[PDB]
Amino acid sequence: SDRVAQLTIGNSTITTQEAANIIVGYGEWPSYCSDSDATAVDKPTRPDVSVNRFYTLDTKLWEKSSKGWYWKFPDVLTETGVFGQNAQFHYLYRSGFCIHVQCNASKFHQGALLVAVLPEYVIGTVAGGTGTEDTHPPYKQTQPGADGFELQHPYVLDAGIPISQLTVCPHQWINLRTNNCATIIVPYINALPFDSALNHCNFGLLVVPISPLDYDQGATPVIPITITLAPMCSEFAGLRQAVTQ
Amino acid sequence: GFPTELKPGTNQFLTTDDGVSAPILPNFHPTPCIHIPGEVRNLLELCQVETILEVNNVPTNATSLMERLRFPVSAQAGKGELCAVFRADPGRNGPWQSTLLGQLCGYYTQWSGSLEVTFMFTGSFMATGKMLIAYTPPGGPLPKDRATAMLGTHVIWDFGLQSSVTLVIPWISNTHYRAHARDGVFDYYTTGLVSIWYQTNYVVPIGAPNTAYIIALAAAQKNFTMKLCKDASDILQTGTIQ
Amino acid sequence: GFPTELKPGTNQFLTTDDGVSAPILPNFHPTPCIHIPGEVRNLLELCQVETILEVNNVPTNATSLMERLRFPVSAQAGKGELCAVFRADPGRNGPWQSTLLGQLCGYYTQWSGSLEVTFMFTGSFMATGKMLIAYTPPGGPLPKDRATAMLGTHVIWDFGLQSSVTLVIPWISNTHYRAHARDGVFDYYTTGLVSIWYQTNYVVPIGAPNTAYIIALAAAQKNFTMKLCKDASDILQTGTIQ
Amino acid sequence: ATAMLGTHVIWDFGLQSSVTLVIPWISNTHYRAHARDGVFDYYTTGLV
Amino acid sequence: GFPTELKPGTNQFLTTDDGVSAPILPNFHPTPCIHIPGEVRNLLELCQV
Amino acid sequence: GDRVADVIESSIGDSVSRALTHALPAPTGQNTQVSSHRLDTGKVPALQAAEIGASSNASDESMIETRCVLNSHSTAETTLDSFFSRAGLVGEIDLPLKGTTNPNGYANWDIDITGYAQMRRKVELFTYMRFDAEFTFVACTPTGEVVPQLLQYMFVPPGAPKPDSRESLAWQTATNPSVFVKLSDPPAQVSVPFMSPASAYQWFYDGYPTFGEHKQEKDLEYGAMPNNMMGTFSVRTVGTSKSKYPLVVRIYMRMKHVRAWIPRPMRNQNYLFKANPNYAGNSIKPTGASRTAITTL
Amino acid sequence: EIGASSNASDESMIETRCVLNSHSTAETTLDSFFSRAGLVGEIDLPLKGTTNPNGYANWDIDITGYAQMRRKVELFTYMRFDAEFTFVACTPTGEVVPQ
Amino acid sequence: LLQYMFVPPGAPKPDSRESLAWQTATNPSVFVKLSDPPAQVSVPFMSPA
Amino acid sequence: SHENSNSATEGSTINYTTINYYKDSYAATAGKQSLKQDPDKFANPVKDIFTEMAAPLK
Amino acid sequence: SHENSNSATEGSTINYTTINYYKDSYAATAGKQSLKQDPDKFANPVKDIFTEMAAPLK
Ligand SMILES: CCCCCCCCCCCCC/C=C\[C@H](O)[C@H](N)CO
Ligand SMILES: CCCCCCCCCCCCC/C=C\[C@H](O)[C@H](N)CO
Repeated sequence: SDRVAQLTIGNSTITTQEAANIIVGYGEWPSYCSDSDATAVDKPTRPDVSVNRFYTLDTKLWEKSSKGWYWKFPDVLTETGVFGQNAQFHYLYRSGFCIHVQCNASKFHQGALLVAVLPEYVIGTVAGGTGTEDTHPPYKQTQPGADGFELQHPYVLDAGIPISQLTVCPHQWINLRTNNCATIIVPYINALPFDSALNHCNFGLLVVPISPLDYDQGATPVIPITITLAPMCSEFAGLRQAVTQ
Repeated sequence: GFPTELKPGTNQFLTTDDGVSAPILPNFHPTPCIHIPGEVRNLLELCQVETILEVNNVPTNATSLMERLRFPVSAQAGKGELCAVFRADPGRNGPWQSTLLGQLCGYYTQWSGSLEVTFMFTGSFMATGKMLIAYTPPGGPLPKDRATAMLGTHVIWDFGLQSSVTLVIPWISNTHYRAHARDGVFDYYTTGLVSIWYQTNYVVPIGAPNTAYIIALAAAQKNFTMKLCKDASDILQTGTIQ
Repeated sequence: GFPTELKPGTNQFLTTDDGVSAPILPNFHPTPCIHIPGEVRNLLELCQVETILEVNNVPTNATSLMERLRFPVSAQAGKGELCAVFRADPGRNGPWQSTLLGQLCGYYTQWSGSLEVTFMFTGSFMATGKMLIAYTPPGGPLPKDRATAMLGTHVIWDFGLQSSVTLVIPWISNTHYRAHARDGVFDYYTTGLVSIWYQTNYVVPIGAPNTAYIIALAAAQKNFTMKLCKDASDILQTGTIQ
Repeated sequence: ATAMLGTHVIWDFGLQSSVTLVIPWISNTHYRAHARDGVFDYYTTGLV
Repeated sequence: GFPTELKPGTNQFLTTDDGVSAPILPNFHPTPCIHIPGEVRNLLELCQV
Repeated sequence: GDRVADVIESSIGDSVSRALTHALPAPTGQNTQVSSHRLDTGKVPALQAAEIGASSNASDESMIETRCVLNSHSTAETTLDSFFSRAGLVGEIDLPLKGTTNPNGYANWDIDITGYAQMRRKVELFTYMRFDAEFTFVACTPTGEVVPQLLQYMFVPPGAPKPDSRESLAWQTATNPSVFVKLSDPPAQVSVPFMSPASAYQWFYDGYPTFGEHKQEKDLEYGAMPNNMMGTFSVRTVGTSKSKYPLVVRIYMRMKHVRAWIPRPMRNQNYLFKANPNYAGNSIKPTGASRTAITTL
Repeated sequence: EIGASSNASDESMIETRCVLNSHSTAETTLDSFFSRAGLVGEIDLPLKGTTNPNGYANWDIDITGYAQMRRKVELFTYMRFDAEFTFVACTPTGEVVPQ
Repeated sequence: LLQYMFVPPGAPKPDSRESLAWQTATNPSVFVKLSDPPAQVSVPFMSPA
Repeated sequence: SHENSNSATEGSTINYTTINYYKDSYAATAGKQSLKQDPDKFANPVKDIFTEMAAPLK
Repeated sequence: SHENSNSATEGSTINYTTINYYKDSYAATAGKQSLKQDPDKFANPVKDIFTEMAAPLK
């Protein structure tokens, strides 16, 4: 009665029989932009069900040596379904998200992933190793798209900050002996009421194994982690031709 | 002696400090103020008056400067040809510098609001035509053709007794205010583009000129405001003014 | 001229002095504040959020740093063996430096309150076990055996569906506040020790790993407060930041 | 990825052995005649 | 600028002057005072022992 | 007018942010209530489930037998303003005579507080911050000496002309705010408002400032936030001829009327560059002190 | 041709949403714009010089000698106001002397 | 020109006239000249006792 | 206070709120102006006013 | 006083008590903040709240 759950939105329904409750980031639900916070004057389009549904974008394989991955929002969806289309024809976009990371195993496997949401996840480089070179991450590393991107130095989140303190961000854990998924709901986070779904990534999703995957020889070794997400309260404005970047 | 303690700032002369300072002429009463027409109270009053936009900012020889004040239209080949384009950025280098709006805009760091450009057709009375004028919000590059241009905010102008038409450039921004846009990172604050296309064609009967001009007037809408008073980019002085 | 007399302090610039100083931009109104989720009001709000405690602070090579985030447990020999230990001093060098609590703690000279450490077992579902976790108040040296450890404040953890267990480190101090403890006389302000022992054993059936990890999360209780704002011990800069 | 854009259900194995996929009535016409290859493919319901 | 005129004494540091001076630690609240026996209030109390 | 049911019962447009939590007054630390032994089944405060993502709710009273303690310990010093409203170094400007940098008698400092670690690390604890600020300018010769020299400090907002010489016409300062002060005077000090076009300055912007292909050349612009670029601060000796003395100006900033959103992990690797989280990949150090064994001190 | 500016509003040219605009118009008032001190005069008192080697100087009050200021005022034809004058003196190197 | 800085126990102690500690981002510091009147401040009761 | 009314804006259609310490009001601070505007004076100084919706010339 | 409302914390859910001598409120002192806190926002942002006494997962 808390281990079992069902998420239905749009024409998509998700189930789980081993849940660990739901986190509502920063203790707040996605809402539409108010007439007093708003600044742009054009009447927005709120496509509803065609874009506020569950998109299942990726699957990574968890290995005894995996480092961890991250995806950027809304970058992951800008080229998918009706949502991607609206994000392209419009300058302005705002929305919330319901994230559902899935990973099941067996009662004989073990391991724990940390699933967190980090607003304004700015990536850094190793500065030529020595730290004397002012290098910067390439577009494909900052907006990895749907395939996400593997962390090079998980301990400092590839940004000079301790992953040990990452729990200060909305999160959940997928500890195999306990659950098989994390569900986090995120409201719009920005200093503006609207923004470009192309130039700016409001937050990054991180999935990092903190307690390594393990099992005896003979148990299924292919342990996938799948990413499913649904935009919520999607609003768009500033219409023109489609643009991909 | 009443105990006081001096704090940092003491003795500084801040040019914008609004203070009190000794009157040099005690009991002096100024000449009274008679009525004078045209008193202005706020610069925004002036930002709503249309002034000429130099869309045709190409000629530079002294004898052709008057030509920047108007651009042409003429009979075409019916391919929805492009007539002219320009950036909507009011505080940016370009056509807007000819307008008082753009000028006053230079004395402020940030602005917010909708803009309007009214086009007046000055052809003969026998000339007809329909034009498609489009505002292309940020992110969309210069429309390659009229079909692309059409997906943005636009107005279709029909020539008739009403010589003019108004294109509203609605405030469509992510931020509440925009700083002056210029090449580089500040292109972030760009407003977008305006493109003018032939919707049909400039048609005229026998005996009327095949070329006519359009004059563009621009100003700001009533939701328009400015913030952060700064010095303008131009200083109209070379050496000492004698 | 109204008679005043200047007192000592005059002209000094005290970095923490809360005063008034001339506004550079008269009549300037800031951009309005829209709603933004996650507003924090007091640092104590953050001191109650559990962050990972690096109990296993031994590995130092880049490629093994992730290992400090968790410590192990495995099948033993039934002698109530010791699993791990660490000082409870939150503002002292050691495991606590990995926690945000320890970090924020560095910006204050004194603190007071109870603490809590929650341990999450990440073994397979088939693994069972009972552990004895004990907080040893000041004065008691590192327990030589589980029998000694047991005389202090402790919790006996049974593995089951509830993956985690919480050890409360109650505020037990002679003074109302503690300053940061460190070797030397300031060891006076030490909080004490935490020891983890096998109450029974880590049992697992055929087919399940013989080694599993525990993750420790730590934060402060609601009676926790900090005093005397100071600069932290670390300065993350070598030469000039360019 | 393509399949996912349509109406779907994500099934998690657990004590509840079963899961139900609803195939909602989504048709242009009020009734459908039996669909079969050819023009009557007009009345097709779709795919699972 | 409100008109003032400085008088003699200005800038002196009188060791017995009872004045106000800027607090270095804003919003700092001291450790509370528990009860302690033997509080003395006036030296005369001691001159009678 | 609306008529079809789904439209009527639609929640599309709800602008109220349903909030699951709310702030309560907390002037002092919490008190401890008396507690006695409990020998019950079903009741298990000690056991938690961290996977959920919430911190342990177990209190002292439920884990040991507690006495009563009236806690009057103040929580006032940990408020944003208490923590941030303390002036700290954010800028240093050199005006040497015979030099490689500013031998021309003036200097332009792009307002960026990320040049100094102490201050930088504090602010970066949050993602978004809104506040007013008090600036204090401390000037002297390189030996810490005071000389009878007159300076002019001018705030040059973005778009205003930047002085290019000690004699630039820009120094007329007809509209910009300027401060004329002597080194002999106490340090100059002013108040500045919240000037961003955004509702808050943000120490971290995960994005690009412009549209287009983001090729190698334009990668230096990743994370560039115009909303944080408040302008330039220019200083000059006030004269036509060069100043007789070399100078240094230290800029101190004290935040006030502060508001912050979205706390984040605190920097644990040395800073290398302004506005850019780059860290030395070869010197990745653990957050804190280390030991030889987990079973030893 | 009439001589008036366009009365067309946003609402009538496109479908607009509602926006509660609280953007202040205070900074564009005459005093906000003009009540900021600026350079209007410069006077030289050199020792051995061609101009004022006699120890004094007369400056005919005229603010049109400097462009920044001049351009602002000339935006209007007529102006009435009070003024605050500030005199900053020093040697040509920006030095302070006991004079 | 001098700088006086209060360094509470636990805060980093300057080891040179150029120590980074002098940034004084959180500690209270007083900048004053010898030519100025003597600096003067108020301090609270800071013991944990 | 009880001072002279010698300010340049005495008898103005806008209310100022200022500070002063001298018998002459022109010594007072700039203060806060009143926020009224009259664009029409310049943007729409026509005798017979026309509507937005209408055709300007009829 | 009768000043401008240009402080960075205008329209804040906490009451400040400050001092000022200028028409612009951002010039005012830092003052005293209100002492409210909302830990749950970060420590307990769960949808379905569970009790201490209960077993978190059921
Ligand atoms: C008389 C002139 C005084 C100079 C006035 C300086 C005003 C500066 C406003 C403070 C802005 C806060 C700092 C903002 C951003 C950071 O420094 C960096 N740009 C972040 O990348
Ligand atoms: C103690 C003496 C202080 C000097 C007092 C100067 C008072 C000057 C009154 C300001 C007059 C405004 C400027 C008037 C006219 C322009 O400068 C030009 N003449 C226009 O051609």
